[PDB]
Formats: sequence, structure tokens, C-alpha cells
Amino acid sequence: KTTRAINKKKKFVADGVFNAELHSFFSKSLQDAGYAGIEVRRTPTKTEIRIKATKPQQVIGVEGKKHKELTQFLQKRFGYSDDQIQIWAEPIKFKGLCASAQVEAMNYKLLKDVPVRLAANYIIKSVIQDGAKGCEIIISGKLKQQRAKTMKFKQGYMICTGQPKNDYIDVAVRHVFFKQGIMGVKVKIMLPYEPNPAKKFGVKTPIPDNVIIHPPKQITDDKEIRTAV
Amino acid sequence: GRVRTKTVKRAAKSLIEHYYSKLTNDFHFNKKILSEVAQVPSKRLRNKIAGFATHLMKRIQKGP
Amino acid sequence: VKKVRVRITLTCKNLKSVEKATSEIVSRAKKTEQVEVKGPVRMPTKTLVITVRKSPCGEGSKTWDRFEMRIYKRIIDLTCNVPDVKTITNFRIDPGVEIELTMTA
Amino acid sequence: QQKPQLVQTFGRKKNAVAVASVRPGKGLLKVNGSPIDMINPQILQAKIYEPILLLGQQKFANLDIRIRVRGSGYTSQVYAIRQALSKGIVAYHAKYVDENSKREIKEQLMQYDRSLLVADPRRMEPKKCGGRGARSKMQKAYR
RNA sequence: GGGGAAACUCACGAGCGCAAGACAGAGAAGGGAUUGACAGAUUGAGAGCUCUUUCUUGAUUCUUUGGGUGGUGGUGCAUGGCCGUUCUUAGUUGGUGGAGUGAUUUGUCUGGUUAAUUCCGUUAACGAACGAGACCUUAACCUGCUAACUAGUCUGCUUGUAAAUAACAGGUUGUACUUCUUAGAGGGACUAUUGUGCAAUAAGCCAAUGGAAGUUUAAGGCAAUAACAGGUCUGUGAUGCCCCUAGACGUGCUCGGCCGCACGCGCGUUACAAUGACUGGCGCAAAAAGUAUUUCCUGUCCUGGGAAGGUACGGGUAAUCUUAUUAAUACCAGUCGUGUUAGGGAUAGUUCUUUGGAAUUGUGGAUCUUGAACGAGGAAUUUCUAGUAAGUGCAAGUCAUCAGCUUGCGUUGAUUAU
Ligand SMILES: [Mg+2]
Ligand SMILES: [Mg+2]
Ligand SMILES: [Mg+2]
Ligand SMILES: [Mg+2]
Ligand SMILES: [Mg+2]
Ligand SMILES: [Mg+2]
Ligand SMILES: [Mg+2]
Ligand SMILES: [Mg+2]
Ligand SMILES: [Mg+2]
Ligand SMILES: [Mg+2]
Ligand SMILES: [Mg+2]
Ligand SMILES: [Mg+2]
Ligand SMILES: [Mg+2]
Ligand SMILES: [Mg+2]
Ligand SMILES: [Mg+2]
Ligand SMILES: [Mg+2]
Ligand SMILES: [Mg+2]
Ligand SMILES: [Mg+2]
Ligand SMILES: [Mg+2]
Ligand SMILES: [Mg+2]
Ligand SMILES: [Mg+2]
Ligand SMILES: [Mg+2]
Ligand SMILES: [Mg+2]
Repeated sequence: KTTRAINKKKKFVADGVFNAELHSFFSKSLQDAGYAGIEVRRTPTKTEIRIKATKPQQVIGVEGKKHKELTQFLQKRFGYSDDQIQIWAEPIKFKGLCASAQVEAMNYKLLKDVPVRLAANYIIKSVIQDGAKGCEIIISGKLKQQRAKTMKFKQGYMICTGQPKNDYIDVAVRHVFFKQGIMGVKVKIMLPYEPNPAKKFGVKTPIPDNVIIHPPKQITDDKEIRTAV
Repeated sequence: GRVRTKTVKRAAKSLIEHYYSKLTNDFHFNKKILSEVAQVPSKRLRNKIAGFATHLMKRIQKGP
Repeated sequence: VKKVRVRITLTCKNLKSVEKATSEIVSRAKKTEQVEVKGPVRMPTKTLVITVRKSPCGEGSKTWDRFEMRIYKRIIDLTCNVPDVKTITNFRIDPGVEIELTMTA
Repeated sequence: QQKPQLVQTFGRKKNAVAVASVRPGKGLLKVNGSPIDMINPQILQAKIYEPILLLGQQKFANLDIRIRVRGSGYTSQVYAIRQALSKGIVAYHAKYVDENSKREIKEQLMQYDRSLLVADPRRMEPKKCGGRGARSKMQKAYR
């Protein structure tokens, strides 16, 4: 009988907030390898965090540094050395399909002084390459001068508006520190339609318009006549 | 303001284009066909396509 | 025959996942011989509403965001022994899906 | 096994819900567990008798109709208590009489009023942050 | 500006104390760097805060010279992020081809048609991208499925008033049922059927019928290209630069203030009353909420005139308990009877009660008085076509306590348009 009973409302809201706590915790520290999300299965026995990244290798750490740093770090706020709170790092199969990742890639290139257009091109091409169905990049900021300015780079399709917007679209945005002020970098990868329950590509449900009309196939057969001899 | 999106029209056009023989003068029967015949995500949209596709059927009962 | 009435409670943040557990728990329990199941009962869908003034600084017209979190609670009853349950709970149920159990005779 | 000689009809109007039970007897009229003569708006009481009269003391005299209503407002409930009667008298004749007798009464009521069989579709319409109510809004000084 | 400020918040004002001045260079230090502190004396204050006084304590440090932290402090015209507006209007582009030396154009059009660059169709254009659609949520239909001791109906029993039986309440019970309730699957509208207008064929428009449902069904969510040097650096451990730095714009404490009044604006609340007020009677609602022990919702009961108390008996961390009910308008009866009468209730005076260390510059609530303008409002001017306006109460945010605000909910329920 787990300590205190709680309004499935009250306890659920608590659940969500905890998850959003973890998200800030990871993303803020795991700012090296493509961080993505967290499948958290909580049991009154074991809290299981599963970090999804483009570069899982980075999460585990060196000797096992980060892996322990994070697992321990959690133990510091909601500890339970009983291996209860155990972390796992998942591999993000198609790198170029994760926007959260690409932004970091872009965040890296920009701090290494790679010009803007040249920059974005590489990420966008690389994204479409990985199977994107449409990609866009936004970079608001003091683009090489006084006033602010907003740069836009777009390729292929894109779902601007609709409910399907959030379904076929991935969007992550980061702040890039400069001795200038700040750079805003938004990435909108538009995932491909995936009808295979046996695949981790993006979407699963078709686009609401996207209406195909399978043409009739071909047929042949036999007959069972009543012979005439 | 009952007008048809281009997509709605294209569908009805191409459906009729491929299955004319099979298509009936009854919406319900046709709607069933249209659904068994292709990928119409929205159940509602399916009808629109059939409701209109059925319309064309009666305009071909004319020829032009 | 040591029969124990088991209460399966399932509460979840989204319907997609909670309906799979429910659908399959019964699918699986009906198929066992030492089993008696009370149909999967759906409690009333509780909705937590949070209305928020959009913009951070209070300028521009009135813009309000109506945010919702739906919580579906499903309840299933079982006629079994203690091993029978742990036999049917052997699924592969999604995350954030709480499952509570009550055993009586 | 069991099987009472009963009919279960319902009426509704903007939340008003009318549980109407019809069994054969001597003409009883129960509404939430009392005689029609005691509804709140002594006025609308007539509305409920409209079906009764529209058909004839005949059908009412042979049966015992008990209704329970816990709708929303005084007026609305009455509309449901009304709608249940009408639906029930017809519903009775369906399974317990000639399907033809049902048609007679249905058109009979339909002809006089639809609010006895049809359902008053409309409900309430939700407000909007655009103003003080469902479609009104904060003043707007222009000049 | 979630802006409902008693403190706090808080930035503002008066006064007072803490350093959480790290990290480095140099000087200092166990023969002491430095904290603490009775007691009087000072304070607003048992602040060693300060002075007189002398004993503890252990290098956590002092000292300068640099140099940080932190800052609701400054620049939204240095900026991210976010949001408002143009506008939810219906627009916006680019490839190839056509025209121009060129900015540019055609494509996105003459005419119809549509809420719509929505279609018909035209056609030096052809193919395409984002937007409206499509979509998503909620509402309206399903006597047919799926089920139900945290819904309810029925069936056999039995109980109370009654003469019984009827009638009406109550208790049960059944692997009984689903109409009511719940919610999950799936139905269902698409503009369908019929005739005029259109008519070139058309897209479509109209009217009638059937329909739970025909204004794209209703209400919303989402919201294109540009841009407004719109707004926020006082929401942000998002930041550039510039400011402050220990008698600091850091942080804390005590007490004030943001509600100060000759007035000028802008949302609103109540009303001028007999289509009413007051006394009494009357089982009609919806949606929300709710705890770690007593700390949250609070039912039963006891005490007070009353607000409110008590802890007597209790359920609930919830379709199980506050509740299937505790709304108010409405309806029946009675009093008043046009009388700024009290309709109206501002202002004010003792008393009582709750929140809070504290309410005095009235927190809120109860009692008895006091009883103002107001007699339907000039020039102007705002929303608003259906369960919509209006009226009427109920919730939820804020919240210890405070709504006249906000975000929702239901009841009563229409004039005029189309
Ligand atoms: Mg900007
Ligand atoms: Mg103010
Ligand atoms: Mg202060
Ligand atoms: Mg700083
Ligand atoms: Mg700051
Ligand atoms: Mg060209
Ligand atoms: Mg040329
Ligand atoms: Mg074109
Ligand atoms: Mg033009
Ligand atoms: Mg042009
Ligand atoms: Mg034109
Ligand atoms: Mg709409
Ligand atoms: Mg916009
Ligand atoms: Mg800001
Ligand atoms: Mg100071
Ligand atoms: Mg009490
Ligand atoms: Mg309550
Ligand atoms: Mg009087
Ligand atoms: Mg006083
Ligand atoms: Mg007062
Ligand atoms: Mg009101
Ligand atoms: Mg409260
Ligand atoms: Mg309140």
C-alpha cells in the first residue's frame, strides 16, 4: 500500500510535471549528443527512464561517467540507490529525421563560424536525404549587423497549418550564445507518411487530403461447364 | 456555400474514371465502393467524394 | 478451488494506450479456463481544464488558451487464483498507464 | 426468467429527461410519483394533457402510465413529461397491439405537434473569452 | 501586465542590520586571522546593532590591489522566446515556357460561381509549394452491438400508512435486463429526392419533402507570405551592451505606499419600482472542484437570535463521500397600494462574529438604526439574429481572508431581419 493515496487528477498532474522536470534536466546536461525524448515507465518498484538520442554513445559517457552521473544525479533529488531509478539510452535510428538533433548540429556549425546559408543547406539537404518529406529552418537574430533580421530557408513540402500540423511535423528550437547577443534557431522537419506498424519512421496516419485511388488489378480464372460429348 | 474542393472533385473524377462499370446511381452503394476502392482518410470526405461522384454518374447518363 | 475476485484498475493520460490494455486484458482472460471476467467497464472520463491568458506581458487583446488533459479510467473484474492474474498481466503495456489491483474472496 | 407487460419510453428537452413506464390498467398518471394535477407551473399542466385529449380518454383509461422526470427547468421537464407520454402511448401499441394502430396515433400526434415525438434538438451554446457571454463582448470605444 | 497590494508580495518612502567581497598577486596571522556574547548604556526591536566590559572560538580569514557573484536597475529601437495587429481576411510564392533593354509581367485572367486565388470555364501557359478546405475537439441522432456491486430498470420476496387490494414510499434478490446514465466500437449528411432560376455543358443558387441533424449542421482549435523599428530584458539559470557593489539598485527586518483628492477619461455593479417590493409555500438544473495526522469537500448531531461555534457520530485522497442533491429567475397565497413611500440602497454609529502575529487608512460576515443621488438619462456611442439578446443564479482562477473582474455552467426565454 504505497504511502499516500492521491487524486488520480492530482497524481497525474504530478506525473506530467515530473516528466517535464526530467526533460529540462536531460536536455540541459545532455547538450552534446542528439537528445530527443524520454519514455518513462514508473513503477512503485522501479522508475525507468529511457533517453533517446542521435548519439547514444555520448549518453553512456566515457568510463560510464554520464550514465552514472545522471543516474546518481536523479538519486539526489528522488534517490533510491536500489538500482530502482535506472537509465537506458536508446539509439535514434534515422539521425536526419530528428529535429531536436539537427538543431544541435546547426547550433554547432554556427558556433564554428560556418556562414548561415551554407550552414542551413547542409542540415536541410542532410535532413531531406534521411527521408524528410519537407524541411524548413528559421534563424531570427542580429544576422551580421545592427537591427534584428529573420532568415528563412525552406525545402520541399511542409505543413503550415491544420491538426495534422503537429502529427507530421517535428519542431525544436535553440538559443545560440554569441558575444553578440542571441541567435534563434528553429527547425521544422516534416516527417514521411509511414503505413508500417513495423517501422520507426515518422507518421502513421495518412494526410487528410492525400487521396489515392488504387486502379483495378488483373484477374484470370476457370470455369466448370457441364461438358458436351 | 456548398462547393467542392479540387481534391474532392479529382477523386470523384478518377474514381468514375476507373470504375464506371461498377458504379451505381445510388450514393450509399457507391460510397461503399469508393471506400473499398481506395484510401479516403476522412469518413466524411469519403461521402463528399461519393456524393459528388454519384452526381457525375447522372450527368454521364447524359453523355457530355 | 481458492477463488479470488480481482479488481483491475487502469488509469491513463491518453485513450490510445489505455484501450489496448483493456482490450487485450479481456482478450487474454477470456481465453483462460480458470477465468471469469466482468466486462471492461469505462468510468466517466475526467477532464482537467486549464484556461490561460496566452501572451506573457498583458498587452494586445484577450487571448486564451484552453488546455486539456483527459484521464480515462477503465475497470475490470476477475474470478481467479493468485497465479492466474500474474499470468494475464504479462503484456507489454505502454508507459504512463497505471494499473492497480485489488484481491478479495 | 421473467417478462412484465411493460413499455419504456423517454422524452427529453435541453437536459430534461422523462422516464415513462406504460403498463396496462385503469388510467394512472404518475409524474415523479404524483398526479399531474400537482406540477409546478399550474399553467403548463395543460401542455401535458394535450396528448391525452388529442387522442381520447379511451387509450388513457385502459392503461397505467408512471413517469419520473428530473430534467433541468420547470418548463423543460414539462416538455419531456409530455414527450414521454406521447412516445409511450405509441411505443405501447407497437409491441403490444397492431402495428397499424401505432401508425394512427403517430401521425395523430405528429399532425398536432412534433414536440411529442421529435426531440427539441437545441441545447445551450458555450461562452467565448471574446466577451462577457456566449456571443456578447467587452465594450469597444472607437472615436 | 492572470494587477483581487493588509504585511510578504515590492520595484517606491523613512530607519535599521546580514555578505552568501568567491578566485587569483602581494602584505597579515597559532606569541591569533576571525565568530559568538551575559551585563548595563543605546535602539522602533532580548539587532552585540552600537559604546563601556571581558571571556569564549579557531583559521571557515583579515588586508589591500585586481576580480566575481547577485540585481523587478537601463536600453523591446541590440536581442532571443513568446504574444497582439494587419486577419482569419484570403492571400503568397518559385521551376520551365511566353512578353519587356529594364524595374516588371504572364502563371494568380473576360464572364459566371463561392464564405474563399472555392469551383465551372477561359487561356501563353504548363506543371507545382503554404495558406480556406481537408483536418481536430465539443454539441445534436442510434428501444441495434459492446458492458456496468463506484450507473439505473425490471422480476420474485418482504416491510410502513391503508380495510384489504389499489396507491405510494422502503428493504432485498436474481451469473435477469438495458429505454434512462456512462463510454467504447460502428453507424449517419454527401448537400439526398422532386421541380423553377442559372444554364452552353457547368459550377452552382432557390423552394418543397424526408430528416436528430441541411447558414460548408452549430460552436471552437489550428492558422500562409510580408510586416507593424507593436509589446514585454519586472516570468524566465534566454542573453549583448551599460549601470550598482558593502553606510550596494544584493539580500533581510520594522513601519509606511501603491486605495492619497478640486477634478478629466474607460470597463462595469445596483436602480429609478406594480410586467413591482416584502412575508410565507413550493422535491425543477449544469458544470466545475476536494487532504500527509484535525491541516481539503464536508454529510448527520449539539449549542447560539444571529454570523458562527462545538467536537458528539461519520464517508471520501472519489460516477463510490460532500450528491444525483442546497441554485435563482418562475409558479400559488398573503401584506403594501403610487406615496423619491423605500422602490433604491450609497453615507455613518455603537454592538457581535469569523481569517490572520497584526486589520485601526472599516479584510469578510451578523444586528438595530441612519437612508443620499435616482423619477428612465443631451451631443454622442457598443455589442447583438436562436436555446443567440436579456434576466437569472452556480461554479472555477486568484485565495488565509477579500469579488463589484475573469474563465466556464445551467434555468427562464422573445422583437426584427435572412
Ligand atoms: Mg522576432
Ligand atoms: Mg494599481
Ligand atoms: Mg520592504
Ligand atoms: Mg551578470
Ligand atoms: Mg534576472
Ligand atoms: Mg521566367
Ligand atoms: Mg529577355
Ligand atoms: Mg495552376
Ligand atoms: Mg492579381
Ligand atoms: Mg503577380
Ligand atoms: Mg474572375
Ligand atoms: Mg467551421
Ligand atoms: Mg500569426
Ligand atoms: Mg522577456
Ligand atoms: Mg540597503
Ligand atoms: Mg461546522
Ligand atoms: Mg460543493
Ligand atoms: Mg410596506
Ligand atoms: Mg471601526
Ligand atoms: Mg462593507
Ligand atoms: Mg451574470
Ligand atoms: Mg475556496
Ligand atoms: Mg471564489
